[PDB]
Amino acid sequence: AKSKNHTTHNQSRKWHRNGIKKPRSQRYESLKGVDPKFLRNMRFAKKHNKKGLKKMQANNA
Amino acid sequence: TNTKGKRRGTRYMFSRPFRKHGVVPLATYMRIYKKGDIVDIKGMGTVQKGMPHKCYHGKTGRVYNVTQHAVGIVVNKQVKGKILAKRINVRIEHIKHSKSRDSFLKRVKENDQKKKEAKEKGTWVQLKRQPAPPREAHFVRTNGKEPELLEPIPYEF
Amino acid sequence: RRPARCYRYCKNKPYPKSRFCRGVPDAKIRIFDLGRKKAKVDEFPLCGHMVSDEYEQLSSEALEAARICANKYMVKSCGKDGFHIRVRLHPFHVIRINKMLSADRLQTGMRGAFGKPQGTVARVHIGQVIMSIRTKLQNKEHVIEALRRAKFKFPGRQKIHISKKWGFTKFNADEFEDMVAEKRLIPDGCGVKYIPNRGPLDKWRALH
Amino acid sequence: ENPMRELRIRKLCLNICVGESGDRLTRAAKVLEQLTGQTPVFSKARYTVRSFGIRRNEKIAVHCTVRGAKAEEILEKGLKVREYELRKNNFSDTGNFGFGIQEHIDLGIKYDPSIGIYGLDFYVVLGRPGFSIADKKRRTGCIGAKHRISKEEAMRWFQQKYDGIILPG
Amino acid sequence: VKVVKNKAYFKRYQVKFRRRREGKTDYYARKRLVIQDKNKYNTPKYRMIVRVTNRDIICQIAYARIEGDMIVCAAYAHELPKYGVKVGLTNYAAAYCTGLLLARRLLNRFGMDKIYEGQVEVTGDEYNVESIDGQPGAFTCYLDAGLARTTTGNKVFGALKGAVDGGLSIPHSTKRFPGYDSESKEFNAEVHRKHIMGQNVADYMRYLMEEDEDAYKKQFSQYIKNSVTPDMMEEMYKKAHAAIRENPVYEKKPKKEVKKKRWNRPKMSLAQKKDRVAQKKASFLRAQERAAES
RNA sequence: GUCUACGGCCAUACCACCCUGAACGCGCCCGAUCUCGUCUGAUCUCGGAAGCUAAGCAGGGUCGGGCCUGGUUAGUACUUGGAUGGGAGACCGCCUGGGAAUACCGGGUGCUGUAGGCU
RNA sequence: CUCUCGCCCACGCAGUUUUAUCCGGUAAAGCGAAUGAUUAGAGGUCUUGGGGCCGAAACGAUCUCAACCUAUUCUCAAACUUUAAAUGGGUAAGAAGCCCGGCUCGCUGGCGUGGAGCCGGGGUGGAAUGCGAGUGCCUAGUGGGCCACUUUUGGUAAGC
RNA sequence: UUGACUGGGGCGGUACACCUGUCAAACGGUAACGCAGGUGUCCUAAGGCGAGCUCAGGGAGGACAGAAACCUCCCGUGGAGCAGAAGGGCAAAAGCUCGCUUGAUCUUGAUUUUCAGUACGAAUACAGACCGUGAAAGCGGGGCCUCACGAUCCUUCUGA
RNA sequence: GCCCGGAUAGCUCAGUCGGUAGAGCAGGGGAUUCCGUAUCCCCGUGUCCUUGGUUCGAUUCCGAGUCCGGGCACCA
Ligand SMILES: [Mg+2]
Ligand SMILES: [Mg+2]
Ligand SMILES: [Mg+2]
Ligand SMILES: [Mg+2]
Ligand SMILES: [Mg+2]
Ligand SMILES: [Mg+2]
Ligand SMILES: [Mg+2]
Ligand SMILES: [Mg+2]
Repeated sequence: AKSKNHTTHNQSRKWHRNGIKKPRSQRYESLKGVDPKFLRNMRFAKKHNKKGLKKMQANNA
Repeated sequence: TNTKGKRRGTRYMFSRPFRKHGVVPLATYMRIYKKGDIVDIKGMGTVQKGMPHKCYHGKTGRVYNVTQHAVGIVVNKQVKGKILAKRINVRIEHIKHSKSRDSFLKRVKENDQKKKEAKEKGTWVQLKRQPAPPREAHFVRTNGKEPELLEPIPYEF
Repeated sequence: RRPARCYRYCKNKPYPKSRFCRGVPDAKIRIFDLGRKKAKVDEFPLCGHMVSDEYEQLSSEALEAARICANKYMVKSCGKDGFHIRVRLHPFHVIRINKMLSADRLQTGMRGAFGKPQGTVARVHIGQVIMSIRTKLQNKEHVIEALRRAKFKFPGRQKIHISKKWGFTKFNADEFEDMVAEKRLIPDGCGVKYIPNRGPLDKWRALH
Repeated sequence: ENPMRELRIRKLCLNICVGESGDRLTRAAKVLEQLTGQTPVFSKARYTVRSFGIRRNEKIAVHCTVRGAKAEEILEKGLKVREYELRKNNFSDTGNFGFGIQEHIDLGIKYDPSIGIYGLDFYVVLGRPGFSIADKKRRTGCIGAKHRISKEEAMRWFQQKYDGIILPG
Repeated sequence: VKVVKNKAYFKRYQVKFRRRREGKTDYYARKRLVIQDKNKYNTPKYRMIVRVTNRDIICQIAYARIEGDMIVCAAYAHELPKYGVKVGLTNYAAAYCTGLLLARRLLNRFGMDKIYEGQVEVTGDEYNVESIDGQPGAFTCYLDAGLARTTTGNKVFGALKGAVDGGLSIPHSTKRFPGYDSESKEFNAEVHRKHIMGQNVADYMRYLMEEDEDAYKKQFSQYIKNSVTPDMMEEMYKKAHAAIRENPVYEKKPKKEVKKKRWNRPKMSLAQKKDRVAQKKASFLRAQERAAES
């Protein structure tokens, strides 16, 4: 009752039977695990450019 | 069976090459990495803290995070039947700037300055590159002398 | 001791006597030069080799039987101290023995199969020399006949070649004497110390 | 004719090497302070060999380095008991020398049976002005071959000052 | 016949650096002094290179770029006789006066003159400049002594407080100025200001009048050169303090004055050193041909 | 033409030895009253300027040693892919492409940034 | 199911090459380069290990085997290596790009510095070949394999 | 109720959880009761930080003192040491000596390793605290890196 | 014929602390005695199994062979 231990035989042609895929790297990646002091700044910079911007830029635009 | 331990098959690759030991030079630390920079991974052996893993040594990824002493790199890694984008935190001594895009960033420079260089002059420069063509019908010269006759030499031990 | 049919063709990676083997008996050859070893360079001009045709393993024991056979013919012809035989290839590969029944099924089957150190062979490549004498040029047909008897104690196929070099040196014997004459070679015993012309200049002044 | 390339007593280093620690070594430092007037520093063994009675981190000897005019003040005491004659092989290949005495009572020390007899090793190193760049912290450098001193040069120093006899055989 | 130290030692020898063999740097301390955090990306990290030598003290402000260090401003002590201290250019008071010259030259270059005065009269106490709200921020900087031992009273900390009194923000502690008690924990500012105006070296001139006048001609001979006397000296540095605060700009000489060039040998050519060999080989063979036969 | 302070690349820069070194400097050098540190003012810290290029240091030299670079070794050794090729085998040749390494011989021997000084 | 092709240039993709860029320590090679094995002679002699020798005696005198050192020489290494292939692995070959101006920030801080984000604006022809792609749910069987080149481990060998 | 693996089973051994070099065929992965060994600990310093220093070995000198005692000078690219198995790494050092200390503490996420891309263990990069040390830059949340360990239920102690 | 310990005087035997060659018998000479027996003393007798390694040091430690005694030993 001794058997066969480990092969990678037949595994290369079934990896390609559905064809190994790049995960397509879309625009706008997530900010999952950016360092927190940088991220905590960057949403303070996103909640004041929506308020205190669009009178002194709409003239310049 | 086969010892699934970190830093396993690295007798030669986490080793300083030959006669380049000692404390590491300082322009390595004076390298500036921004987001989206394309860096290539090469774990050294003197600095012990932020070596990635032997899975990534030799590979090339993109910066998404910049820290005080390290850089967050997304690399593609081959697991069995699919690849995955893995984000690995590597200290700054184990990476460097990859020149792999810098032959494309030269010919977006010398392409756009040459695109408008013919727009002002009205030609058809065809700035798209072709691979090595078959050779031109040239005309060799054998001036004066004669083509030297060579013959296969005999056998000796 | 098994037949050398069993321990022949280079099937394993080389298994030298080192700090991992630590059990291997000593080879039968322990001396390697048997002629007049004290002889100078210019005494024996020509050498003669025996060269392999095939990539096989010659045992350490079979190199002993050939040097006794080649010494015996040439003390019979060239006299004691009229030649210099050098057995050139050294046994470092250690062949192994899986000594079973150690008429019964008692010990194991193939369970702990990795052998015990049995003996030493030498891994010989195609074209590599095995033995080589050097003699006077008046001994030329005793070069072949010593090296034609000593190939009946080796497995496989060997070939006898009288070399174009000056003895056991690396230099061709046509322009050896043209080159040892003025400066470029100096004799130190049985070999030749080629001197360049690019050192410090006081050891050019030590010459002349 | 030779300006400021000249020999001088760089330091003088003395020791007694007692076979053991304890009472016998505590008053060996009483004597080497009686010569020099400065406290000895206890040297201890790093080898445990057990045929000597010696032992690791066991204080085995006393020594000091005396420098300056008090170096040559002790040295003129030890040469007039060795009668200003040395042997030629007391001179090292780096030039510096030393001779050693037995019975420190022959030196200016008065005998006291509570202390006993100890032997010294006087060892003299010679120096030129400029030898200190080998021991400087900031820009440490080698000394240069013509500026170091030899065995053959220090023996004609000993005949110049202290006018001694080399006595080779 | 004895031993062989180097035969393939050289084949496997790894030199340290150009600057470690020469003994200037260490690169263990440099690596911590000179590199910015990577998330700051371009902001220079400034330093204060204070190097005392024989007969001079050099104070520089550099920062680290990949093609070499970039020095902003530099103050010396052979510069110092232009302001009033003509002699004794390596004491603790020429160290302080170089540092205040190094500080005032920087803020004048940056335009931060009128704000950030620092401390005009020297009490010697630990002052620590603060950045004013609405004004351009203070120049933060980090002292590096380099390879000199930093105990108390080391005059590399003399230039440290000359810089602090000029309006430079340097992190430090009073624990290594002269006047800090080692077995206690107190600090004496009165000892430190006496050490800063040069009455430690005025008392030793008073110690060499009334003890041995003959050693006072050997040492302090170039205070007897012009006239420097131990009552005049404490006022004499205060005038140097008040004159480097009102003129730090360091004009440069017109400096042309020469067209002269040759002082050392050039590297001789390949053919000149190749024909030198055969000119030696010919000169040896005549010594054996003619001078062993006749 | 070079240097000093700080550097980058880290031997074409190191190593052994021998010559030369104006002027600034760097340094050896002369002292312990203070600051400080020693068994010892030798080192380390502090006061200088009476002497010195002797050394370090800088240039240059050596049919130098290494180091760097190039030939030769050599289309050699290996190797991709192929054959109902050879041979009892071990191994081998050819096809289609890629292609080293040592001895041996040749040539080089620091290059530069910032700031300040001499000529 | 989501879409793309129906009538001067693919969105997208790839068990492929090319063009640039790195990564590695296999084969080979090396050991007159380190580590570890290892044969031979040559030259110089501090030295001890012993003899021939003037000799009551004498590092006063004449020598050898060694030993050590120097320059050489033969032969090696899956658990050695300076060097080092072929085959191979990652990445890049554009509008999700390039550039300009402006606004936000509590982060950074000599500095209207640094860096992120945000808004508005300007110009698309950017290796070869081939192919229509994207995505979700549900899901059975299988989880004893065997063989042949080539490369390999144990074994004398095996249809092992 | 009477383990499993197993060149049938038993006896033997543990290849049953794990780490190092090799096999392994130059990214990674890769089997056998393949080879050479190792682990179930040790450490209030052998953790932390700063300073000063240089190692193994050899040569030549020094009273006893000799192959090995201590003293000095010179050479010394790691031939030493780093708690222990190996491999990697390290010289104004990661080694030796000394001075202070407790970051071997509190807290939330992310990432890596094995991997199904689950967990444990180990680890990396942070962040918010409170601290140590150093003149400062800084470094530090255990040991120079690769191992040194353990669910549910139950119990015990601590926390508002 | 697989492994475990041995190899020492004319013999047996201990050890050969990494630094000697030692009990005890056989032999030879003495001493003792009236003469003997026992007894006592002494002198001999070591390729320390060969070869290679490991330090002013190996028979002693390591390990290669040979020589010798003692044995790992299933169920079918
Ligand atoms: Mg004192
Ligand atoms: Mg004191
Ligand atoms: Mg002094
Ligand atoms: Mg000089
Ligand atoms: Mg000179
Ligand atoms: Mg030179
Ligand atoms: Mg050369
Ligand atoms: Mg092929």
